[PDB]
Amino acid sequence: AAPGKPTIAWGNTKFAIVEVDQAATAYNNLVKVKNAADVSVSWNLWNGDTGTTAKVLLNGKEAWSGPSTGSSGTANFKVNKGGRYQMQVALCNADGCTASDATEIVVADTDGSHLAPLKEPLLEKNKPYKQNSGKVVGSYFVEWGVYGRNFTVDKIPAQNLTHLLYGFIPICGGNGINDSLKEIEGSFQALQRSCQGREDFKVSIHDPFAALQKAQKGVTAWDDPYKGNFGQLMALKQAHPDLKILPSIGGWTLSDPFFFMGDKVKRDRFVGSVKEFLQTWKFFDGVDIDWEFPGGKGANPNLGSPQDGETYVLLMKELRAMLDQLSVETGRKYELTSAISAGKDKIDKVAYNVAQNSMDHIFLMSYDFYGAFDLKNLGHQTALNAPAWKPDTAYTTVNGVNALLAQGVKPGKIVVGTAMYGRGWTGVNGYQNNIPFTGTATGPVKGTWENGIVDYRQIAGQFMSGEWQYTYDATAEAPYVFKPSTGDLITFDDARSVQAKGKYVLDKQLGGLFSWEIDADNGDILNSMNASLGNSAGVQ
Repeated sequence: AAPGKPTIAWGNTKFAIVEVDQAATAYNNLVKVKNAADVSVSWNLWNGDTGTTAKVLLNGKEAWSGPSTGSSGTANFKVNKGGRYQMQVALCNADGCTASDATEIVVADTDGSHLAPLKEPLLEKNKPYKQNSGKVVGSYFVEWGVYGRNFTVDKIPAQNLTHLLYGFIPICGGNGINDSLKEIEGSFQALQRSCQGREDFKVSIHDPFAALQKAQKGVTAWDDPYKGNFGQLMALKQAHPDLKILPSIGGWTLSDPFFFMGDKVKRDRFVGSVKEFLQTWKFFDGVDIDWEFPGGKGANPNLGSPQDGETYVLLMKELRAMLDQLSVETGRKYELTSAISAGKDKIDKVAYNVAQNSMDHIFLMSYDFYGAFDLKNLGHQTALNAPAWKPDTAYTTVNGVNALLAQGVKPGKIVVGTAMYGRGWTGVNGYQNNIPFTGTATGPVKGTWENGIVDYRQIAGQFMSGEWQYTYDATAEAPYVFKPSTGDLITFDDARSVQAKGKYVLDKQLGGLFSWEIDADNGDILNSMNASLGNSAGVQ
C-alpha cells in the first residue's frame, strides 16, 4: 500500500527573496538581495508507512525530494519567484504517493508579488477618473508625511494618477556633500547613520523606519518583510500595475551631491547605485532626478558651477543607458524623468533640447515663483500668466514652457506643475488699487507645517471664510486670499487655475500635469487636474 498521509509541521510559512534585517540601521545591512528565498518545511507521519521518498510540492511541482527515513522529516530548498504557493509534502513508494493537505507559503519579493492589492476607497473630495486622456497626471508623495501630516500610501488617490513620485531618495555623503541637510534638525545625522559603511555618491534610504518598518495598512504583521511606505507601494503596484512609481532623487535639501558629478568617477558610482537600487526595489519604474539646481541658487549658497549644464546632460544620457540595459534585462519599460526649475534664468543653464532625448518626462516646477523668501517683491507663486499690474513678470508658467520650447524641447515632453499648497506673507502693506501684490510684507504667513507655506486643504478649510477676501485673477489665472486686518496674503492654485493649466496643456500639446505634494490636497486639485486634461469620470 501507498504511504500514510503526512501532516505538515507547524512552522514559519513566510519567506523572502530580499531579506530585511530588523536590527540594522545602516542601509548596507538593512537589505540583503538573494537569488532565491530559503524555504524550510517539516512533516510528521502519525499513521502508517513513511514511504521511501519524500517530496515537497509547490502547486503540484516538486521543489525538493529526498529519501523518507522515518516518521518526521525536514526539507530545505530555494524558491526563486515571489508569490503565494500551495505547498504539500508527499510520501511516495512503489505503490503510490500520498499527499498532505496543502499549507500556503508566502514567498516575498519587492515587486509585491506576495501582497494583496492595496485598493483603498477615495477619501475627502477625491472623485474617480479614468486615465484615458493619454496625458501625465502626477503627484509627489513625501516619505516623512507619515508622521505629523499622517498621510500614508493607503490615502493616495492612486487611481487618479499616472505617475506617483516618491520624495526623496538621498545620495550618501557627509561634510561638504550634504551640508544642506544640516539646516534640518537631525536630518544630516540620520543620513550618515543610514550610509554607515557605504561609499559617498551611492543612493540610500533617508528614513528606513518610514520607508520600510513602520506598520501600515496591509503590512502590519511582524513578519511581513516590507512594511512602511515601500511595502504599501508594492501592494499599490499590485492594485495598479500601470501606475508608474518613480523614486525621486534630490529636492531642496538632498541636491548637494549632484554638484560633484562632473567627476565621472562619482557619476558612474551614482548611476551604478541607481541600477542596484532598482534591481533591489522592483516596484519602482525608473528614476526621477530632482537636481535643484544646475548652476546653484538652490538651498546651498556655496555650490553651483558653469559645468553643471554639461553634467546634467551627461547624467541623463548615462542614466538612460543604464535604464535601457535594465529594460532589456527585465522586459520592462523604465522611465527617466526630472523635475526642473521653471525660471528661464535657470532653464538656459541646461541644453534641454539635447537632454530631452534621454528623458520620458520633464516635470516643470511651475510653482514657488514668489513666496516669503522675498518680502519685497510679491506675486503669484504658480500662475499661468503675468498679472495685469505687472505684464513683464518673469516667473510665470508660460515663460518657463516658452523657454523650453525656444531651446527645441518637444512640447509633449513638458509636464506642467500645479501646487497643492499656497505660499504667503503676513503684514502686507502699502499696496495700491486694492491689489495686495503691489505692497511689501513684514514676514511669512503662519504655515501649516512650516513658515510661509499652507496646505491647500487648510486654505479651503480655514481661509475661505470670515474676513478673508477671495479673488480669482483671470489674467494671471491665479487665486489668492487676503486678510486685510493682519495683512496675510496667500497665493495658491485652485480648481479654476488648475483647469486653466490643463486647458493650456491640451491647447499647446504638452505632456500633462503634475503636483506637489499629494498629502496637502483635499481632492479639489487632483480632481481638476484629471478633469481639465480630459480624463473621463468613473473607474475602469
